[PDB]
Formats: sequence, structure tokens, C-alpha cells
Amino acid sequence: MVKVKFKYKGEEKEVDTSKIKKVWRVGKMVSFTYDDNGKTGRGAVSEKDAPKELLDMLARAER
Repeated sequence: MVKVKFKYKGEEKEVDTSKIKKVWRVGKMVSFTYDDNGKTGRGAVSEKDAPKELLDMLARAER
């Protein structure tokens, strides 16, 4: 129930933490995939603007 607000190609978008599948660390940024209903979608936020739950998911994915 944590919401990640991200800009994709100049369009403001929002995806809940529960919908996110893959999270990666790319430089200063957190790039990710989520499940927009049947399809998969992609987005990214900077690590500075990221909510705590997203960053915890990132750390989990780095084991």
C-alpha cells in the first residue's frame, strides 16, 4: 500500500508497491517493472525521491 509516483516519457504516473515486480539500481535511479493489470509496465524514480518501501524492495532484490 505504498505509492510510487513516477514520470514516464513526460507523463505523470503512479503505481503501488504491491504491483511492482522487478527493481534495479541504475546509478542514482531505481528502475522498475510493474504489472498494470494484464500487461507489464516500466518506470523509474531517483533514489532520493523514492519511498522507503521501494528502497527496501531494492535492498531485498540485492539479497
